[PDB]
Amino acid sequence: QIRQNYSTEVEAAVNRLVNLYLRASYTYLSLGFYFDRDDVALCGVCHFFCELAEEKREGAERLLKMQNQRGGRALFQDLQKPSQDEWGTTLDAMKAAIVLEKSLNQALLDLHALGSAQADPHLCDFLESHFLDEEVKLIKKMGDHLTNIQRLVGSQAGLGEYLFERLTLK
Amino acid sequence: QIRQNYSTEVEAAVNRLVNLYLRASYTYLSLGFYFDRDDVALCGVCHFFCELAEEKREGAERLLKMQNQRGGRALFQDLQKPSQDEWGTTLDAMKAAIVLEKSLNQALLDLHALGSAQADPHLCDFLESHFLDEEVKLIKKMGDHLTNIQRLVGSQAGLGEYLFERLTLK
Amino acid sequence: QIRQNYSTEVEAAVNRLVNLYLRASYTYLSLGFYFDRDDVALCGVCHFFCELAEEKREGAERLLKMQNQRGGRALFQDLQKPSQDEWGTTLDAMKAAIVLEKSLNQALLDLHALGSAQADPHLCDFLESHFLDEEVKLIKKMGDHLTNIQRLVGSQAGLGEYLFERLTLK
Amino acid sequence: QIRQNYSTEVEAAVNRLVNLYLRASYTYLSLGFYFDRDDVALCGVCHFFCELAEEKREGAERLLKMQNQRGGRALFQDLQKPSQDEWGTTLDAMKAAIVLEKSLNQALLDLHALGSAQADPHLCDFLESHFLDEEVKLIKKMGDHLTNIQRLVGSQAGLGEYLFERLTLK
Amino acid sequence: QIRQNYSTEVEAAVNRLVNLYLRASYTYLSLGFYFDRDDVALCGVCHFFCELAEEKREGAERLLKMQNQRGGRALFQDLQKPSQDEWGTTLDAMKAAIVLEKSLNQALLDLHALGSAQADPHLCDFLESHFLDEEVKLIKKMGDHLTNIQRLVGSQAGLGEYLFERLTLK
Ligand SMILES: [Au+]
Ligand SMILES: [Au+]
Ligand SMILES: [Au+]
Ligand SMILES: [Au+]
Ligand SMILES: [Au+]
Ligand SMILES: [Au+]
Ligand SMILES: [Au+]
Ligand SMILES: [Au+]
Ligand SMILES: [Au+]
Ligand SMILES: [Au+]
Ligand SMILES: [Au+]
Ligand SMILES: [Au+]
Ligand SMILES: [Au+]
Ligand SMILES: [Au+]
Ligand SMILES: [Au+]
Ligand SMILES: [Au+]
Ligand SMILES: [Au+]
Ligand SMILES: [Au+]
Ligand SMILES: [Au+]
Ligand SMILES: [Au+]
Ligand SMILES: [Au+]
Ligand SMILES: [Au+]
Ligand SMILES: [Au+]
Ligand SMILES: [Au+]
Ligand SMILES: [Au+]
Ligand SMILES: [Au+]
Ligand SMILES: [Au+]
Ligand SMILES: [Au+]
Ligand SMILES: [Au+]
Ligand SMILES: [Au+]
Ligand SMILES: [Au+]
Ligand SMILES: [Au+]
Ligand SMILES: [Au+]
Ligand SMILES: [Au+]
Ligand SMILES: [Au+]
Ligand SMILES: [Au+]
Ligand SMILES: [Au+]
Ligand SMILES: [Au+]
Ligand SMILES: [Au+]
Ligand SMILES: [Au+]
Repeated sequence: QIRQNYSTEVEAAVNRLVNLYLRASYTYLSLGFYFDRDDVALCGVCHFFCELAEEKREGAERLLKMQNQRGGRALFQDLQKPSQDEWGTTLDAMKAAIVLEKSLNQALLDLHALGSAQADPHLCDFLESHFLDEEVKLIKKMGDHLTNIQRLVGSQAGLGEYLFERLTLK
Repeated sequence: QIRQNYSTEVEAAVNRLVNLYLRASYTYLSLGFYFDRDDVALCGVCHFFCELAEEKREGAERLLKMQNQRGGRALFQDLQKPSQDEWGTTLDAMKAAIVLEKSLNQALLDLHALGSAQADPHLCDFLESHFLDEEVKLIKKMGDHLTNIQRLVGSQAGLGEYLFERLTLK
Repeated sequence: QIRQNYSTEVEAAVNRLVNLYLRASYTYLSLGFYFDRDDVALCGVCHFFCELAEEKREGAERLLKMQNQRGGRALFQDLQKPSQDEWGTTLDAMKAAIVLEKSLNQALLDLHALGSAQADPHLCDFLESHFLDEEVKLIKKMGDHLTNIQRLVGSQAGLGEYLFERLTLK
Repeated sequence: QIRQNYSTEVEAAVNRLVNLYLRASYTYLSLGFYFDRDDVALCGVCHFFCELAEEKREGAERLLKMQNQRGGRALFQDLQKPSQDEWGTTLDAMKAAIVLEKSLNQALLDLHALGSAQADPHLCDFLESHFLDEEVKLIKKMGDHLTNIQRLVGSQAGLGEYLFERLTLK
Repeated sequence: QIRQNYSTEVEAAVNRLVNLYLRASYTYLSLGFYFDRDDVALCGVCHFFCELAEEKREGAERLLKMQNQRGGRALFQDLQKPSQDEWGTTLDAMKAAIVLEKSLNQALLDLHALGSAQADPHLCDFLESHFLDEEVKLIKKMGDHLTNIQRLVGSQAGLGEYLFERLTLK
């Protein structure tokens, strides 16, 4: 047995977080393909969400690797379908993405609180190194996007949405 | 004689398809030069249609090479003049181009049905390799274009049409 | 509209196949992490299943890209959890993997039958190019594995299982 | 004086941990040379333990450097002789090594608890960066080894022990 | 003593100018970080003001080096906080920046008048070489910016402000 100072509570929460990251990966996959539709056709938005799907999957994989390193047991649940089938405008889509990220971020913070209450400094080290700072960085980028997109709507939302995709998401 | 398993029906239809591809090449030549007019002056649109003229010509040449490989006889008809002399807006032009492509694509599908009814798997192999997938890809690109162009019209179509040429057709 | 010669039946079946490939990806993710457990510890098996997870995901993505190219609409369902939580021996795991692959392969064949009944030669071209041959190749590799693993059990299954991982899965 | 926010309790515990790491280095030195005996002759095991002796020494040196950076005073005690003179089988030896590592790891965790009770975030930063994650990684590797070694014993332990040294420890 | 032909009046004025350049550096630091806010999010504006903060600091350092070369004594005062906490639009910000620069430029001219009234040609050489021409160049660039920004407001200031940041400040 390698397991040491690793509570069943953290073990479970790590499995839930894996599910959350995979689910987020799935939502980004759906977002990306929506923006590749011929009647939506915003290549740069598709690319942004494609790349985020990959980052969320990698996040899940790192959590799983850590679960195994600590002697926990990975348990997988169903991955729920994304919350929408069609995602509206780039604005709507980025708002949905920032909500998703804040929910992941909250999950990360809830796991840190569980970790320090269980006195598990390896878990706290792991989250800090690979998750907390990356999530903060991403949420700041999405907020920046949302601000630019919002500035671009009003009289001519079609024009704004094109320009954003062409000149920011490039 | 090399001819084997090659019906006179397919032979004829291959000649008609050559005519269609050459005609499409001609239409794209007209489209390209219209957008090079000093009073139209959309370089990127001209370039898009120039390149499509070349692809349609190459398509015809591949069909002809295949006609000869199978022991058929190439027969050439008049190439009808393009359906318009002036092509309106970039939007009008891309709509005309997508109609043209759907008609070529239908011709390709009608030739596949003729081919499997005649049990001619070499013909079916040929269309799949060089035509069906390329045409699908092209029609998806035109649909994407049309969606972006449409999004760019409304209050200021002049501005939209410039931006599309400068930032998508680059 | 780009949609041409693309039935709602094929559209639906393509969405189901995407689900199947993603589900298979998920199962391989579970398989890979099981073999990374400290009490299982077969690095080469983990690596084999990790790489298969990636190939199944790519398969799904190619199907989705094709759905969009044809003017269909991607619809995502829940991804069911893998069929086991623990996967037994390398033998048990490879048997489960070959069952999974035969089920994907059958789905591919059922989609080909639907495609020729609907006279959709672009779909048939797509499956042949990217799916049918790859799946056949993979199933042959798994059968080869299963044969070697089986040959290695009997008196000393522990020893056999180590050697296979070290000298075949390397 | 540079000393700031550095308790005498942490200072002492850091000195004890240095002793523990040096002692572990010494035990690995003994382990390595045992496996170099002509009547034991397992080169790859010797190499594994040689390299671990070096890592434990480096760990001690990093702790000492940190003791000085914080204005503590390094105090050295006797280094106790390793717990055995002969180490049995590769299995016995790896079990002893994992026990040693769990004891170091516990010492690291006890030092983290002392550090957060003393509100010494520099100490906590130091342990996380250079010790906690490395120790977790090492214990997972040893557990993996132990699992493979165990799988290889039974009918023919001699054969298993050779193969492990030749094909894993390479 | 190295001091030669260097009045106490110039010495004092050089110290005041150092203060002015540092203060300007500080204002540009504030400007840059305002435009990095998630609710402002104009990367190119931030970059423009960041680079100006650096140039003003370098200007101060060159003045200080010259103070020492002439045998004067550097005396530092408080650096007053920038004149605003929030800087409005890119237009407002560039207007504030041009006002700041005209005030620095006037200070440079007042120091030249003091220098020729004191018959201090080394001081006059120094200002000409490193300050007067650079400041003129910068003020011309800001005026050019202001003209482009102004041209871009009216019906759609959001759109104009985005485009300027994306296509001029790049
Ligand atoms: Au995408
Ligand atoms: Au994309
Ligand atoms: Au994608
Ligand atoms: Au924590
Ligand atoms: Au913690
Ligand atoms: Au974003
Ligand atoms: Au975004
Ligand atoms: Au971005
Ligand atoms: Au042209
Ligand atoms: Au052209
Ligand atoms: Au041309
Ligand atoms: Au056919
Ligand atoms: Au056929
Ligand atoms: Au097009
Ligand atoms: Au187009
Ligand atoms: Au294009
Ligand atoms: Au794996
Ligand atoms: Au692996
Ligand atoms: Au993996
Ligand atoms: Au088929
Ligand atoms: Au078919
Ligand atoms: Au296999
Ligand atoms: Au296998
Ligand atoms: Au293999
Ligand atoms: Au050794
Ligand atoms: Au050795
Ligand atoms: Au050694
Ligand atoms: Au700590
Ligand atoms: Au602490
Ligand atoms: Au080990
Ligand atoms: Au070992
Ligand atoms: Au090893
Ligand atoms: Au900045
Ligand atoms: Au910046
Ligand atoms: Au900055
Ligand atoms: Au002067
Ligand atoms: Au002068
Ligand atoms: Au400026
Ligand atoms: Au400016
Ligand atoms: Au500029």
